[PDB]
Amino acid sequence: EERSGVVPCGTPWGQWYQTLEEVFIEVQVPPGTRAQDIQCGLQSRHVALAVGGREILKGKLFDSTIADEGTWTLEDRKMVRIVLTKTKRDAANCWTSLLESEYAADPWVQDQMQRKLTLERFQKENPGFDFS
Amino acid sequence: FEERSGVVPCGTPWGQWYQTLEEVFIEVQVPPGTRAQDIQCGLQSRHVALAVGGREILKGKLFDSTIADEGTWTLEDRKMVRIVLTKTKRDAANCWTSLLESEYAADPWVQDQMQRKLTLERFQKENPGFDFS
Repeated sequence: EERSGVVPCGTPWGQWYQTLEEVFIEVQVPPGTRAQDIQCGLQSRHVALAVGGREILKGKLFDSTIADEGTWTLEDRKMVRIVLTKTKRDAANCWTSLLESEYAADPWVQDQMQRKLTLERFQKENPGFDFS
Repeated sequence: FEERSGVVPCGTPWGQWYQTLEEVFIEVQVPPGTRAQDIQCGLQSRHVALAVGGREILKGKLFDSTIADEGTWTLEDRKMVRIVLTKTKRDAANCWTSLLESEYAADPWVQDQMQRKLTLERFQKENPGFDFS
């Protein structure tokens, strides 16, 4: 719910995203991973994570962080993922809520979702252009 | 989640949903001991229903119509390590363009989405009296 409108960057092991104040790194691990199987060092400008001895992520951070405040936690995140195919699939078929009268996006999240769909359509209609 | 770049979620009490031009995605957190056998899920053109271990989690009329025979549900193990870092510099102008100095960069559009959310977060913080819904 604090989740609404957060923009992730996908990576091979998960994703990261940010807020004005923090940077979030979500790393998928095997389902039998235990807290005891994690080695994670968080320094002002560097991070390192190894799971069951296998290095997953290690390097120099894009910018500096306050080392003492860094946290890591192992979370159980089992989920049912449902994927539906829209009958109508134009950028103007941007759903503003999941159900008719529930799970509405606030106006800003609606704007973000519309923008992404406009961009998807633009990229589809202009396959020749490079967007990176 | 590399197709996940720039997908914009709406959080809910049980998880989140999001969309693309063609599909709608519903991610529902379930207890870690949940098994496929514990799931009852009906996906109709304009209605959905999900119950886990006999407990109804989601049920209602969809915002718009979907192609019923193409709807899918899958149970996924999603254990994760979540790391939270505190930026030394916390202005909307300290929008990170990659996670590491030379790796995990956002493409230009995702960078723009990220910057827009930070500008907005900042706008909301500097104007607490305005209602943003």
